[PDB]
Amino acid sequence: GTWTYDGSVVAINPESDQPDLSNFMESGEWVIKESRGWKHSVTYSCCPDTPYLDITYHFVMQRLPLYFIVNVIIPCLLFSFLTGLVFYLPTDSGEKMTLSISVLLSLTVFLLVIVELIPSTSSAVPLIGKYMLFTMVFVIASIIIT
Amino acid sequence: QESNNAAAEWKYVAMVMDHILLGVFMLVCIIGTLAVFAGRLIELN
Amino acid sequence: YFLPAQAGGQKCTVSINVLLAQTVFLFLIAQKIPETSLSVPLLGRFLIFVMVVATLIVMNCVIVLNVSQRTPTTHAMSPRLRHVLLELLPRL
Amino acid sequence: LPADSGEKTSVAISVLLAQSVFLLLISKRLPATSMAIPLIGKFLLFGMVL
Amino acid sequence: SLKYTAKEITLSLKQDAKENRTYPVEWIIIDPEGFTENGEWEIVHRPARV
Amino acid sequence: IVCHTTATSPISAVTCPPGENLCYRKMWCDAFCSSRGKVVELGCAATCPSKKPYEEVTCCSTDKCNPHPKQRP
Ligand SMILES: *[C@@H]1O[C@H](CO)[C@@H](O[C@@H]2O[C@H](CO)[C@@H](O[C@@H]3O[C@H](CO[C@H]4O[C@H](CO[C@H]5O[C@H](CO)[C@@H](O)[C@H](O)[C@@H]5O)[C@@H](O)[C@H](O[C@H]5O[C@H](CO)[C@@H](O)[C@H](O)[C@@H]5O)[C@@H]4O)[C@@H](O)[C@H](O[C@H]4O[C@H](CO)[C@@H](O)[C@H](O)[C@@H]4O)[C@@H]3O)[C@H](O)[C@H]2NC(C)=O)[C@H](O)[C@H]1NC(C)=O
Repeated sequence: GTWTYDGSVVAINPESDQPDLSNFMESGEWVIKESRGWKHSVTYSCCPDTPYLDITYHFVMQRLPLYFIVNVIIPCLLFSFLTGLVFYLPTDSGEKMTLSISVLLSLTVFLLVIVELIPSTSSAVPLIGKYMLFTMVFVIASIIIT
Repeated sequence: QESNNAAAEWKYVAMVMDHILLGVFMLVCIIGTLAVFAGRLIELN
Repeated sequence: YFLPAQAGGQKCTVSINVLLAQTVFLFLIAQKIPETSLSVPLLGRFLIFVMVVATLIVMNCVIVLNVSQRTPTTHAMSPRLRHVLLELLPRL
Repeated sequence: LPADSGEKTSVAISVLLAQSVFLLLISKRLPATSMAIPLIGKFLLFGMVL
Repeated sequence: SLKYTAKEITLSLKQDAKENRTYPVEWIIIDPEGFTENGEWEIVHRPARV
Repeated sequence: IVCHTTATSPISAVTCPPGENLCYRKMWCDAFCSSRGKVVELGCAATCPSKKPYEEVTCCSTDKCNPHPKQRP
């Protein structure tokens, strides 16, 4: 919007209902599902005759999940799978504790990489963060029961 | 031999616990994996 | 597979710690690969294949230890599997 | 954990390694001031001592 | 102000008015509707002083 | 009923569409309350509108009962 000019002095109108994407370079991470432009006029209790104008353009972007699926979800699933195997591994082998503890170590080393990728926005827990917490608690319980 | 049988009792108990826990933990793993991603994959499709 | 499935053997130790090493490499590799999602790098495909194979080897080591550590006080040996493993396989 | 398992030191030393990893992670997120030890830093130090 | 000092310019907080009575605006102004709250920090107080 | 509306520019008195009768005025502050005062919304509705914690809402059935604060009823 115009910073200083108000709608009684300068009026802005959208050239088209949607942003021009005809030159848009395709992103390797996001797909723009939808875009639209809206003109908003707002009137304030000081001044009935001086509406203030803005145009808001918004893009609905959906992430391409392949990178996180391959580099994050798959190794977490693999570590989760191995956690159950300790209960089939006999006690007389002595490998139970080494197995579970090394799975925990690998999971913690992987958390060291995951915490920097997960957004630090503390409004809500990410789904991948909940999955990580599940995997961690699962390993801890497996070790205790072992 | 009596003491060895008494120890083998505990060892068999531990083996049965292991065999139960293996299935329990695999079921918990698969259910936990489903419970997070299933909803969002349904919404995606 | 050449480590004895016997007391003092370290089959699972080796397999799990090699998997941990591969996870450290995954940390190292993830610093170099770009974050785009259009395709999976050849190095990334090899890394994931290696990790999957390593987990399969861990499972096989666990299975072999579970077989070797059995005792007559706990398991009744199946005669079919006995004949297959001890006679049919050498005859194959 | 029974002594006959031969794994008692392994658990403790691996937990010490994990605490070292967490100390590596956290220490990169805060300025190296000398006014006080951060609460999580106090917890890490106490846990490593134990 | 670095170019002008208290002899040259007198700073003061903005005065507003309500019910024909003026009051000084002794706080940081924040939009209750359009302020996107930060992801990690909640503003508890926001005074202003001359 | 006839109510003031902010849908038109400028605010004008418009007869409610059938099925809506109540006039209402909604006012809330924004970043420009430093000089411009509260935002104003005027319209007609079938029921008294909901209010956010920071939004003042008033509802009345009479004609022209929702003037702009700078305009008399
Ligand atoms: C992603 O997020 C973005 C925000 O970041 C979000 O964007 C919102 O999108 C929705 C729709 O998807 C928008 O809702 C629409 O807003 C329109 C705003 O119009 C203004 O002007 C109207 C009068 O102008 C008319 O005539 C002129 C010229 O004649 C023309 O240029 C205009 O386009 C329009 O035709 C006015 O009526 C309207 O009213 C607003 O304010 C008054 C008083 O202030 C109040 O009474 C209203 O309730 C409203 O707040 C506004 O001033 C609006 O026209 C449009 O109306 C349609 O729907 C309503 C009911 O749904 C019907 O009555 C009407 O006939 C239309 O069909 C609709 O309300 C919203 O404004 C966007 N917000 C922002 C901030 O951009 C995206 O949706 C999100 N997308 C996702 C999640 O996918």
